[PDB]
This record gives sequence, structure tokens and C-alpha cells, in this order.
Amino acid sequence: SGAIYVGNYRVVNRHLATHNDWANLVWEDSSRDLLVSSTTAQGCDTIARCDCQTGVYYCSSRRKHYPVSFSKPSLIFVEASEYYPARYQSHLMLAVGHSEPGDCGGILRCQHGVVGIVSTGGNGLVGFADVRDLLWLDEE
Ligand SMILES: Cn1nc(C(=O)NCCc2cocn2)c2cccnc21
Ligand SMILES: [Zn+2]
Repeated sequence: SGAIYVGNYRVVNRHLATHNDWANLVWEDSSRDLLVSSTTAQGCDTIARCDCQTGVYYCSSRRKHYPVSFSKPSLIFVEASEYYPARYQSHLMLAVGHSEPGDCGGILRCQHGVVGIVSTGGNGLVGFADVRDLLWLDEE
């Protein structure tokens, strides 16, 4: 589990969004496994606006923060899980690291701010859903 709180927005894995997230939906994309809902309180997170490929992610299944190198956001085939059939997931970045399904929501961050959230994994590779291209998260 995990979310990003920026301005009056809440960014979560679409497969983990609650009833209240759907009732207060701002934007969602199934192919990215992302959902954004509105909040009443101001958040404190800063979204990175960069093209970094090195950062640190939180892995709840190890209670550890791991420094990693990750690939640029791309369209990648992702095998079936309990939440989606096998399909191409877009805006996805991979690193060599440990992950389990319950690690989804763990934040990946660089020197500039939040880069994305854990979304996929297996075979010793963890996948993160990028959020750096959602420029609208910073305004209004
Ligand atoms: C971090 N991670 N996530 C999952 C997972 O099942 N995600 C469900 C969401 C999803 C995205 O595309 C397809 N399903 C996973 C499975 C093994 C190891 N690490 C994993
Ligand atoms: Zn950066």
C-alpha cells in the first residue's frame, strides 16, 4: 500500500483505489495502473520534473529503502496478476530489486522529488508507474 499527496490530489495504484477515491475521481488510466482523486487537505509531496535514472524506493516486504538504477518510462508486457489479465502497461520503469504484490504503493524518489510508485514485479525486477509527466499535479 501507499499514496502520493501533492496539492489537493491523492495518487494511488488504480487496483488499490477505495470507494471514496472513485467517488472523488480526477483522472485514471488502467493501462498505467494509476488513479488520482481529490482531497480536502493540502499534501506535502513534491513531484520530480526531470529525467533521472537513479533513485531510492521503499520495499515494505523488507522494511528497507533500496538505491536503484531504473529504465525510462516505456510500454512493457506485464504478466497476469489477481488485478489485471496479461497486457502491455504504459509509462512503466524497471529496476533490479526485490518486490512482492503488497509492496505496490511504495514510493520511488530522486534528488528532485517523487518519481513514481511500485506497480509490477517478479523475476528479480520491480516495476514503477511514472508520474513525472503529469504536469497538472503541480497547479490549480
Ligand atoms: C511489486 N509487484 N506488484 C505485483 C503485482 O501483482 N501487482 C498488481 C498490479 C499489476 C500491474 O500489472 C499487473 N498487475 C507483483 C508480483 C510479484 C512481485 N512483485 C510484484
Ligand atoms: Zn530527478
